[PDB]
Amino acid sequence: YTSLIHSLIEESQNQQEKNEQELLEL
Amino acid sequence: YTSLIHSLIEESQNQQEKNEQELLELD
Amino acid sequence: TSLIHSLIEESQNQQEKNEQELLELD
Amino acid sequence: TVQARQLLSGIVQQQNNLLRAIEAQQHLLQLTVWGIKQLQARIL
Amino acid sequence: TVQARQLLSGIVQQQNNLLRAIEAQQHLLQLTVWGIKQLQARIL
Amino acid sequence: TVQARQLLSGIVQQQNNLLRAIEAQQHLLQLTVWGIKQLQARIL
Repeated sequence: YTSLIHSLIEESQNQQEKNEQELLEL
Repeated sequence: YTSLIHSLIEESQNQQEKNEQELLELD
Repeated sequence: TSLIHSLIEESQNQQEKNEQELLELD
Repeated sequence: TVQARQLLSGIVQQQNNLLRAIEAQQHLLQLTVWGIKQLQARIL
Repeated sequence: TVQARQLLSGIVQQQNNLLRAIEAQQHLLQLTVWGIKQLQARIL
Repeated sequence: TVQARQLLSGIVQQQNNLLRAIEAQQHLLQLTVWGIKQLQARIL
């Protein structure tokens, strides 16, 4: 479970930076 | 608490499927 | 725990703001 | 009808759902930490 | 716009990310609740 | 729409808030996992 959680959080962290960048670009 | 969390997660699962349906319809 | 409690406090305030904004948008 | 509105409303609702789930998990987590801290201090 | 829908898609994917993360955390937290109860029963 | 820009900014910020909270809970859960492992080693 620990590895499943870590991979999801890592993906979430990249998605957050992407979403914040895309928001700023609008 | 364990049953309470499971109920909240399940409500989130239902809402997630709904949002994904609305997203595809928006696209 | 103190880090978590402060983050949840911020999330609760933001949730109230977003709900006010959503209602005003509608 | 603004077309993205129903998605936006559902996203806001979903953030409420997730916040409530995280808050409930935190109660169970702090109970687990307390049990650990209590056993550590009580064992000889 | 396409750009706005790209962001909305990113937000919905992010919510799925967070939901799946907390689901997996709930499974791990269930295992830790069981472990501390098993150890508490042995002592207290 | 541009009328929703403030809502969208708040939604993205709320995802930041929830991610940070879940990350913090994960690290506390990792501590709980190792606390139980050390207690199990000491008890059994």
